[PDB]
Parts: sequence; structure tokens; C-alpha cells
Amino acid sequence: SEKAAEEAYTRTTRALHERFDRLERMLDDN
Amino acid sequence: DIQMTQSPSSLSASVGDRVTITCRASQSVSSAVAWYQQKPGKAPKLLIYSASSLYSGVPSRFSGSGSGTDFTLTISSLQPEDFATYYCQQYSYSLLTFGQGTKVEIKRTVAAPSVFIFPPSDEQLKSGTASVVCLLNNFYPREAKVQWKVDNALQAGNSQESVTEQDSKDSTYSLSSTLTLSKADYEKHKVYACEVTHQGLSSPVTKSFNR
Amino acid sequence: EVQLVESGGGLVQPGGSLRLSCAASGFNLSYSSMHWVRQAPGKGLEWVAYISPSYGYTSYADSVKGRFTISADTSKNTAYLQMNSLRAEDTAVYYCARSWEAYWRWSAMDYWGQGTLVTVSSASTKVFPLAPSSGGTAALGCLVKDYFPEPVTVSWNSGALTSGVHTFPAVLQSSGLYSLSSVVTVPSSSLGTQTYICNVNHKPSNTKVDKKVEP
Repeated sequence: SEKAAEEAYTRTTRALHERFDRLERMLDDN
Repeated sequence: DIQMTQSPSSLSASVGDRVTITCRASQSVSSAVAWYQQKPGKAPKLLIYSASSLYSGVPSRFSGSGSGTDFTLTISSLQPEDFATYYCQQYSYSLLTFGQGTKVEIKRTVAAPSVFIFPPSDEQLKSGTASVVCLLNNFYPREAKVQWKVDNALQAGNSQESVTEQDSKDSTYSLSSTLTLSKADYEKHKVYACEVTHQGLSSPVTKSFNR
Repeated sequence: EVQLVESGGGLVQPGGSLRLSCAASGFNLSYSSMHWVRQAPGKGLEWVAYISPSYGYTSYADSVKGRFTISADTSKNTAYLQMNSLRAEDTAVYYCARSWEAYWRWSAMDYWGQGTLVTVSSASTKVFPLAPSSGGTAALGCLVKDYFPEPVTVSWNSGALTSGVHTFPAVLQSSGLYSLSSVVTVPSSSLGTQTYICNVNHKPSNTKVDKKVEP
């Protein structure tokens, strides 16, 4: 209801972004 | 979690000199590095991004290198307005990290301080407090040292140093060291000294009083 | 005119809240992105936070997360840093910098504001001479003690002749008051023969102390 849904989709958002970071790094070290 | 170890901490150099500042990233940060320049009381200014891409407007003398995880900032020749401190940064991880800073100062000579010890006022002894000073005036280089001494016995831990930046004129320094304790603590000893060691002095200069 | 201006910096008790802003001009803040970085007195640079308005992306440094919040208003083309639970160690000059790209990792911090100072202590509660007697010409001063807050103003004779003179950066005492001194090298056989007068000022609370020195 409150930050329940709003704060969740936030971690999830940041999670995804954190994966893309992972990828950029591993290309950039080839 | 990514440390950027900068080196050296400080560095003296002359106009025309080619200087190199290094940065050890604790793990691959792969090219995502920048160098900044900062003057006292002013904002940092971006010099190199992408571990070595000249920022627009920056003088071509500035340059960046990277070798796996060591990064170098090179200055091919060193002009007046380039005296400052410089910071590397990594931005390969969402926790951005800056190095501790390298101070780039003007290398002039080896000139020695005027030392003076000042007494605590009879006025301040009337507020219960006691503050001794030790003035190291006009010197280069900065590496210096004060030993607060009482009755030939170096009681320190209750003193702090302040230092001017390199001045515009003779680009020397000036240090200030203050010593503090109770009116009680003061009224027990009678000899009060600070001896100063420095590459301008053949042997440390003691300076003292007896109230 | 592509500029960055930052304000809202002031004095706040520990545990208080402050809230900074960074007015953006000459570019669309929303099309791009921003950082707040900060600098404790006398120390290095420290990353605080970042935002890509149009990615609706925000990220933080561990040393916050849960006390600071960074935002954007497209209307005003402005960035905000809301700091709750401020400590003395959060004391520092806080800057903005833009990052030309839309994600923190594709660009560095190109443009930067002037930085506004944020001092944080728990009291505002708030002098002496240092007499003349290395070199060959003695020196004298004016120990300025136990005042708050930063800074002071130490001319001599209202600055009608002043050279070889040094005001030291103040130093923070355990008591939470600052202290600095001013000093002037003045000729040895020229003792007490014409002028030599310290002149001090302290804005926050009204003060302009004139003082004399010698055995």
C-alpha cells in the first residue's frame, strides 16, 4: 500500500541496473 | 568497496617540469577513471575522463595513461596556473570513489623559519586556561616539526599545528603550533620550550621561557 | 549560459535537517544527470549521491543511504539534497557536478557549482594578545580564541600598512569552538616606537576588538 510497492520496485529497478553494470564491466575487460 | 590509492601524497616541482601522478585501483575499473584539479576555495575542474580523454578546453599538456589498474596523470610541462591538488576518480561502480589527493606545490629552495615562542597572557591566566604558542615563520619546504617541551620534558598530545598555504610572494610557509592545559597544569612547571627540526636548520632550534 | 549554483548550506544541530538545492541552467537537467560530492574541511573529495531524472534513477554512498535523499524538479530545472539526521562529520562543503550523459558510468563530472558550506555543531556559545620580546627582528601577534562560527577578520591598523603577516587557518578545539592566531614579523630595535595594533572582527555576534602588545 505505502512504500510497500513503491520501495520494492525500487530495489528491483536497482537490481536490474546493477546487472547491466556487471555486463558493461565484463565487456570492457575484453 | 573500490579503493583508489593515490601517490604520492605531495610533490614539489618547478615550472617546465614533467610531473606524473599515479593511482592504484584496487580492482579493475577498466578505463572509467577521471582526473580533477582543485584550487583552494574553488570547485574541482575536470581534466581527463575515460582514463585519458582530454576534456574540452583543457590544455593539451595534461594527459592520462592507465595500465591495467595503475593510472597516471601526466603534465608535459608545468605552467604557473597549474599549481594545485589533483584527484583521480573511478566511476566503474555505483559507489564512485576518489583518491586521497596529491598536492602539487612550487619547488623554490630550502629556506629556514623564524621561530618565536609566545607566552600565555596574564589575562588568559585569569580565565583558568593556558595557551602557549610557537611560531615557525616563512620557510620552505613544508616538512617541519615542533616538539613542545616543558622542563626539558616533551609533554605533547595537548597541542595542534596550523599552516599557511604557499604564499604568493616568496612562496614560503608559516606554521603555528599551540599548546593548551589548565591554569593548574601551567602553574607547576617553570621552563617551557618548543624545538623545531627542519632541513634549513643544521640542528634543531630550541626556544623557551620561564614565566 | 550553462551554470551551476548551489545553496541552502548553513548551520544545523546534530540530528537536524537541512535540504540543499542546485539550480540548473543552460541545459536540461532532465535530459541528463547530476552528482552531489562533498569536502570535509581540510580533506579530500567524497561522493555523496547521483540522479538521472529521466531514468528515474538514484544512487547513494553507504555513508548515507537512509539519511539523504536526492531529487529533481523538471519545472525549475533543479536538484535537491534532503539531509536528515545530520552529524558533525556531515560537516563539509557540498558541491554539484553535472554528468553530460544520462547514466553515472558513461561520463565524468564536467561542470560544478561553487559549493555551499554546511557546518553542524551543537552550540554557538562564544581574544588575547601575544607579546613581542630566530630571524634577527622579533615578532608579535593576537591569539584569537574560542569563537563560533567560522570565520574571523584580523587586520592591523585597519590595514594602513601590513606585510610579513599571517592569519592561520582556524583550528577546531574539542570544545567545539575554533581558534586561530594572526602574526607579524616586525624589526627588533623598532620596539614600541610608533604604531603596531591588532584589529579584529567577528560577524555572527558583533565584535571589533582592538588590542595592544609588549612587556
